[PDB]
Amino acid sequence: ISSDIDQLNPESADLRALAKHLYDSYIKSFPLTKAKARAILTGKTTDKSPFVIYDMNSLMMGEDKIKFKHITPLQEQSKEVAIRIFQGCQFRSVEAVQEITEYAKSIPGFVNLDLNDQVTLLKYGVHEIIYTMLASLMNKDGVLISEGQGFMTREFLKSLRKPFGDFMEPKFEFAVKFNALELDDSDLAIFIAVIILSGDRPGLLNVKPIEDIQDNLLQALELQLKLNHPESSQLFAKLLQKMTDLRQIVTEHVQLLQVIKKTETDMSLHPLLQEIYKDLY
Amino acid sequence: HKILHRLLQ
Ligand SMILES: */C(=C(/C#N)C(=O)N[C@@H]1CCC[C@@H]1OCc1cccc(CNC(=O)c2ccc(CN3CCN(C)CC3)cc2)c1)C(C)(C)C
Repeated sequence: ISSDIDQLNPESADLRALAKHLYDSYIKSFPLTKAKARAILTGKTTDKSPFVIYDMNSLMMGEDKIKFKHITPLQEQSKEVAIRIFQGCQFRSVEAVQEITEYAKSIPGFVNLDLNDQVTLLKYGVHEIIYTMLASLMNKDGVLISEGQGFMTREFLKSLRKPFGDFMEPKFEFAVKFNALELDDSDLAIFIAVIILSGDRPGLLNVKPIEDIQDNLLQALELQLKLNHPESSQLFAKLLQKMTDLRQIVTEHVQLLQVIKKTETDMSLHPLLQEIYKDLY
Repeated sequence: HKILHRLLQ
């Protein structure tokens, strides 16, 4: 019963190790850190400034004259302005999944779960995680693109044709509120992990082992936020509510991809994105 | 769900 009455939470030292372990994976796993993205956006960098796309002239100069590491699919370059821009986004999404999946392996005891459970977790998780990481690349003016090489204005994106004009505003709406929390990469590392390990995911065979890890990570994250953001109390709470907004972005995202599947034969969804969106909400 | 469980290997 003295053993039974060890209902207490694990020691901070073990949690900090978990925090650090997760962080390293995160740094290794991903190309762009917030710390990095911020350097570019605030201009505190000797790194080449990024090319601002605010209209068609800018866009065309970018496509024509500026060197980009991330490009619109070569086949798709023939297309209407609104298609190309978005096709290029779609391509960078494909990579993000690979990166994200790699990161999840790093989570202590992710692979020790059932693969029917463990694959489901990613199916629902990835876009929530992508939108979370995208916000590091955004401000009210627009979004960083192609590993910081370009910057594309929010208002330009709203000047695109329907339904693409309204496509990105809900992410911008979210990114300005999320970025107001003033999180950093070490906080984000754990928070991403928390997103993946959810017992609410549909079609999960073994919720109990998952709920136990998430609890582990929520404990880890809560302490990390306590240590890292003393000024903001209930950041843990405020941050956990953003998971709601992430969901809502992702559901609306899919519902707009229905329009795209019905509206254009020439917008072709990648086999992987198609797999993930298949039988999703 | 074939591409995903490939990447989980
Ligand atoms: C990008 C969005 C659109 N439409 C967008 O974000 N779409 C998706 C929403 C959910 C997944 C997709 O985002 C994936 C993603 C992951 C990480 C980083 C990014 C940032 N975007 C880019 O880096 C990027 C890369 C290439 C291009 C194509 N352009 C290259 C420059 N010149 C030649 C013009 C074409 C765009 C963006 C995305 C936009 C709002 C930017 C359209």
